[PDB]
Amino acid sequence: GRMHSSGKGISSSALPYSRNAPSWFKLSSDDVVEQIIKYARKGLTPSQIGVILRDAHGVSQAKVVTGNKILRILKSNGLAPEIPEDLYYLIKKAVSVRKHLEKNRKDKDSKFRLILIESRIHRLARYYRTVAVLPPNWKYESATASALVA
Amino acid sequence: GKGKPRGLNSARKLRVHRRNNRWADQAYKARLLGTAFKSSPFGGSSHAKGIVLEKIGIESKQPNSAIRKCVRVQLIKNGKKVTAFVPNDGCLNFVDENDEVLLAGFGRRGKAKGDIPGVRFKVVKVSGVSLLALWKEKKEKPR
Amino acid sequence: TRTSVLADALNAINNAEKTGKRQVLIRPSSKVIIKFLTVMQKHGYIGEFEYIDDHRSGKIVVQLNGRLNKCGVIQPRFNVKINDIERWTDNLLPARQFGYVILTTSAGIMDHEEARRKHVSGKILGFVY
RNA sequence: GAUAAGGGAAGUCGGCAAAAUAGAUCCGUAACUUCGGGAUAAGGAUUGGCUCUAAGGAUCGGUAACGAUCAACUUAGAACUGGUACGGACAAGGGGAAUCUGACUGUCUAAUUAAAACAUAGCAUUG
RNA sequence: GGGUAAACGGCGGGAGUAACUAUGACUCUCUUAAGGUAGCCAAAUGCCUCGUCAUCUAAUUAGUGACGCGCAUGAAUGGAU
RNA sequence: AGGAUAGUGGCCUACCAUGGUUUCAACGGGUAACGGGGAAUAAGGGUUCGAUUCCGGAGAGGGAGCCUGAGAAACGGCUACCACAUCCAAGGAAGGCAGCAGGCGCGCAAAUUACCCAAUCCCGACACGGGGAGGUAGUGACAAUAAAUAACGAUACAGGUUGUAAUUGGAAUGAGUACAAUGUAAAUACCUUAACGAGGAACAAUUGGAGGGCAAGUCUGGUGCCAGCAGCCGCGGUAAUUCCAGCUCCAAAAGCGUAUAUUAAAGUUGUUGCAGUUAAAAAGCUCGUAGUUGAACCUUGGGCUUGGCUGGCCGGUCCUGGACCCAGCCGAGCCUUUCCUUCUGGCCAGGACUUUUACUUUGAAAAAAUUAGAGUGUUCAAAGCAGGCCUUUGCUCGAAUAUAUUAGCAUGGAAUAAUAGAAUAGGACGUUAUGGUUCUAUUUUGUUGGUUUCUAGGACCAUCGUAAUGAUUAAUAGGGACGGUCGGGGGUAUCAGUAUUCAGUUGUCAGAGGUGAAAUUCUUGGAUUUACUGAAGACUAACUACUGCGAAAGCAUUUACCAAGGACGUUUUCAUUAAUCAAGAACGAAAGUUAGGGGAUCGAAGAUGAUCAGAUACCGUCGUAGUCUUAACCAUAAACUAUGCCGACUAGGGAUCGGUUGUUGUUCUUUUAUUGACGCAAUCGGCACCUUACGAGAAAUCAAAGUCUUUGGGUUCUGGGGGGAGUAUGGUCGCAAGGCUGAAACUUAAAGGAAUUGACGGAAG
RNA sequence: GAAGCUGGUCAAACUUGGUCAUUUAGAGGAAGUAAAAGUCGUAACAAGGUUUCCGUAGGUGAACCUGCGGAAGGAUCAU
RNA sequence: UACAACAUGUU
Ligand SMILES: CN[C@@H]1[C@@H](O)[C@@H](O[C@@H]2[C@@H](O)[C@H](O[C@H]3O[C@H]([C@@H](C)O)[C@@H](O)[C@H](O)[C@H]3N)[C@@H](N)C[C@H]2N)OC[C@]1(C)O
Ligand SMILES: CN[C@@H]1[C@@H](O)[C@@H](O[C@@H]2[C@@H](O)[C@H](O[C@H]3O[C@H]([C@@H](C)O)[C@@H](O)[C@H](O)[C@H]3N)[C@@H](N)C[C@H]2N)OC[C@]1(C)O
Ligand SMILES: CN[C@@H]1[C@@H](O)[C@@H](O[C@@H]2[C@@H](O)[C@H](O[C@H]3O[C@H]([C@@H](C)O)[C@@H](O)[C@H](O)[C@H]3N)[C@@H](N)C[C@H]2N)OC[C@]1(C)O
Repeated sequence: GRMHSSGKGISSSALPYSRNAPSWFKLSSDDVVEQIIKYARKGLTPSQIGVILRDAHGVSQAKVVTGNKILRILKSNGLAPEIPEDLYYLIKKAVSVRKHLEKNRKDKDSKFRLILIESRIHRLARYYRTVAVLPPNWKYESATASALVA
Repeated sequence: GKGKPRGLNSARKLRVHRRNNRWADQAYKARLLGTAFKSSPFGGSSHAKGIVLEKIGIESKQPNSAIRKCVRVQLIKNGKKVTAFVPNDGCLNFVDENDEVLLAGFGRRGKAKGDIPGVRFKVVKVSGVSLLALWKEKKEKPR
Repeated sequence: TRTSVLADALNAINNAEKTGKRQVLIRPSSKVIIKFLTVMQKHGYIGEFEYIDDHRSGKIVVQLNGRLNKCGVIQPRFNVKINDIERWTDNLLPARQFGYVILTTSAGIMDHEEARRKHVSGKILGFVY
């Protein structure tokens, strides 16, 4: 179920069985890669890039049309974010909640949700340090929180 | 399920959990606190001796009506005062104030017995001779 | 979350058996589940079972013949000496002439009589009778 | 103004008076508490002289982490030494356990009463 | 005629009553503006009085801790800490 | 580095560094703790005991220090001090029973100041001596073995062929005593034995019971809720099967009872294997570290040859086995892209290599005694390890055999569960690919001590040469993004609304108020009642429900802003990031606390009127805190669904809220679209509900409280008869009120749960 | 080569202060429990005659009463 | 409107 609530929703994208591109789709693998690079260079997280590709270029899964996943392609062409986008978005949400809270000191539900969000941030940062994606001594702190999202 | 861990490396939790909950059993708790050594009138002994201080009659509890003859006794080993029942018909006349009696438990390992409230001991011997012998005129009270 | 897929499979099999179902769907599947099901099939307790490929973990549909009383897992997978199998068969099995204690051994997954023939032991896996 | 054997408040309304303590370094420090204190609590050790050693700097000159020139007294350690002395004169808290009472610092009967009296912050009432 | 006590001030008697005795939770009656509440005490406030018990001492009209029908304790005439 | 020691070592010294242990429980405290071999109980798993016949350690009243000696920090050795204790002529001197015996003390609790080196064995200069070590006896109902207290006839009986009766005889004998020998170091005892040794065979069996559990009396007398019994339930009040006795009967018997501890019964400690809705027990609720636990996936199928065992066609049957065949099981070798370290000798014997573990198999080794167990007429048995035969100058089987194993050392397997690898390639193989350097070097000009690269081997540094060059799914786990929504979720401003109270203006006059009924109270100064305006604080009616949101507590007027959220939709993204969680944190109704501000209304306390026997209660009238808000505390509720959380599965139905997906005889825009509402089918998530009883339960009841003796998905917390008691104490938090943590003594036979029948109700029909 | 002497070293023992563990006296005070037929009321069990109970805060001879907010374990599964 | 209580122990 949901990690920080009682919800048990199952609404997820359902990947197709076929691992080959459809016969009606004809775009070069090099073309799809350069499209990925163009979208990243303008500035777009891999989730955003995948959404645009699927919506406007018939690119269902970039994996089946390039043989490799988007974030792996970005790392192979020097476009991997310094902070993984999961952690980046969690820190951004925490910054937004903190800035809301500094005015509304009597909003106790916001304080409770801040605790939950920061718990998720620390668990994810722990995971990333374990797989050496983040430096061994990387640490999220609220005082420098706005920097990494700026 | 079952509320207890089953992991194959959970022996510490299981053993410590059993150790904590064994304190809820009276016999284990008594033998590990050493309450017989520290608070039992006999100090853990099966029998004890003492000097008779006074004869007292104790009203039997409901639905019985009687006077159970007993003696107030001061123990020798620790100076404690206990009440002991003197069991048989007319055996109270065999015991007197200042006599030395041998006491035993009263059958229920520290509890009262029957309709006699607050009495947990019984007289076995007086002046070095058993009451069963005196009651049956098998011996004589020494002097 | 899911901590033993063998446990889910055997529970689903037993529950479908008790309701009179001729067939049970198992999800997900695994090598251990398939080996255990093979041991149960070789003794006739189950019929044909079929593996569906979903490119994720697999599903299994089993043909139940109604000859099975109980299948279950022994969890945790206790270590068993060669001569501690006696107590496990005494405690888990209806009698000394039918039923099986399934062991995973370095010689492979098998039942306890095969383990005695090969003089091998390992960790207990479950039972069937 | 001094000293005094043995005793050590038996003196006396009352330890009045006197004695005892005392500097500095190190150690150690209870109840209670308004958490700020109590506290130098209590209570221990050390301290001379002499001969040494180490540490703490400034200005010049180009891994200068160096060389040169100059300079104030603090601290720490060691050896040696004596009729065991040494804050050697001077200077310099006695301490503890409680009760009554006023919270505290402060103030008054010049010339017999300094206190528990007065004041005080805080609190309340009145126009 | 109404209000007002952090205004001045005030804040009770007499009989009976429990299966040893004793005591009196309980009852009756007289009466007040109200009948001393929370606390505290032989206290710098208690006469009787060197009260009674305990502790302190060889021995204590002293000290301290208790007790309380308190001659005559007691709440900003502030009570208890 | 030294000193010291027999020697290693912070063992000690000097100098230097700042280390060492710990929630996987250090450190500290307690032990009515010497450890083990072992003992009892014992389905299994367990629980409890072990001072004590053997092994190891420590001590000799308490400490410390030593001499001698191979060996002692010795105590039946010394020195000193402390404590005990002895003699004395008063100067002085002598001590160590936790060795044997014995005494005092202590206590519930334990034996002679005996005999002896004969045996076991030890010591010495030793064949000879010594040994309270040891052995022998005394005491000895610790425990254990065997085993008397009677046996048989005939008369009269009797029975239905002897099962049953009193009075009629003869034998049998060991308890006891004692010649004797034997036994022994000498004895004592046993064993053999002469003479004795039984009618009440008085040479006389007891201990507890006789309502139930639990075997055996309603027989007699006594007592009369007394005396007493009674583990428990109970008995006893003038017909007691229960007390005191008599008789009779029962159980076990040289033994039986009592007390205490402990084991089984106890699945009432539960890993196997308990219970937590209501009987005891789910933390108020979320976060969260340690701990425990964690989706799936990587050599699978096939063929040939071949060794051993079981039953059968060959039967070969003397339980023995035979080409081959029917089967089955367990081995071994090659081939399939083929894993097995690499090279040298040429299925052993050498160099250079080696990812770590858990797990399981097999071996060596593992004091006796004890346990199990084979043999064996100790007269049997407990026991012991003896013994048995042709009959003596002798012979002869034996003194087995298993159990030990957590840890360690060897050893096969490679499932299960982990661990590391090639991703900014710093990646693998080039053996016979080339070069540059450098090191170690055999063979050398062998006449002794020199050279440098062709040279042998490491080892670096490049170039190039091969390779299919090298990255598992993305889980109806999780996380993140994106889209349109949906909410009485939160916060801050803002807009309402009537009502209540209080007023100021208007108008009339006798009452108004309140109750089951009154009274206190207000009223001609006009109370109450009517209309208008106004001032205050609260609150958010009606809509409003088996409906919504939130972690819970909770959340309901309008609007705007702030950030947050579930669900849904997704062919977006990461890739195990997860579950539950000691310690540690956020929030937490009401009441309560502090300081300001407000204080309409209700209203603890208080005042007061009634009812009442009394009511310092219910009822009536006031009314202080409080109720509201701001900034801080407090942390508790029947904080309840009295039901932990995550995950999987198991039976039917109709509704409802949110999202999405297909679709009309309907209403609305427009009569027509990309309108809105409504209607009809599918799904995902919710709050719930209905039927049945699969299955569960003691039942009430439960779609979970099911999938639980056919007992095991992961994990946290709690309970162990009722009380004492959530008390005392220590700690800790709080301004306080109090919160959290949290015993014991002692007491007691039930307390309790669900349901049945009845009775009862100031309950209904 | 004896007594004796110097400097060390191990260090008994005593005195004072600290600390930990166990036991223990006490005026008085406040509880708990037990014990045929004593007193006062009647709080609970029926709508127990004011439904009961939980938390919190006052009050009161006593059971207990009252305020605020909860629960049904209600005397209502319902308009 | 008002309605308090019923000594001990059994067979
Ligand atoms: C005073 N009685 C105590 C009672 O308080 C309780 O003690 C527990 C004690 O068992 C707990 O401790 C226990 O549980 C911890 C666990 C938390 O890790 C274990 O580590 C520990 O070994 C275990 N003894 C301790 N943490 C708290 C006490 N109140 O249970 C034991 C007791 C003796 O009955
Ligand atoms: C054992 N024999 C039975 C015995 O059970 C006897 O008991 C009753 C008992 O049930 C009565 O009943 C009692 O039972 C319970 C409980 C103790 O059983 C008591 O708590 C309660 O006072 C009372 N109801 C009590 N008055 C005593 C005997 N008359 O009833 C008759 C009997 C034959 O003597
Ligand atoms: C039920 N509440 C009771 C209250 O009613 C009162 O009860 C007494 C009770 O204790 C008395 O009884 C008591 O005292 C008698 C004797 C010494 O008087 C004893 O024999 C008896 O065992 C004992 N329980 C009884 N005789 C009268 C009741 N009202 O006792 C106090 C109490 C416990 O609160």
